[PDB]
Amino acid sequence: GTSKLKYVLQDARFFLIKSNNHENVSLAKAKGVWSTLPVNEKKLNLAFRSARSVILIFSVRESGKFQGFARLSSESHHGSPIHWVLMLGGVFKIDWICRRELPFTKSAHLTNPWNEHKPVKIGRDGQEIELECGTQLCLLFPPDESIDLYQVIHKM
Repeated sequence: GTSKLKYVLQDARFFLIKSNNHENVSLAKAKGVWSTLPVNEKKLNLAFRSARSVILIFSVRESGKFQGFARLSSESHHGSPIHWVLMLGGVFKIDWICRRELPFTKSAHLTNPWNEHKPVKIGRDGQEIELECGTQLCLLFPPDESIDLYQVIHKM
């Protein structure tokens, strides 16, 4: 069902993450980690202290889709080097909530007030998505039956 998902998303903050290749999102899905440029790292660390959940919604450049979304489980920290394909800051630990794709064609009815009400697919890496738009976007994703949100709920 969708009840534990709605609980995790209650009063959450949402951020659009843009990756220039699939390899980096694949590594993030495998290792439960993300890294970003200092301007966004500072924003995400502030957000992590400020909200019950911070949700990263991933989109690979030119793919026409989102590739899933995840919850920050830590602030950034400086583990073994991650062989990202590229100045990069600390590593955030993340817990995936959905590893399934969502095509942009399915989110065309959602506009982001924090980016001039442009369609939510439009945005620079790190763009915040307002609460209502972000919640509706996450709920559009196909359910990911491989994930048990009981584990995620325990960390909040």
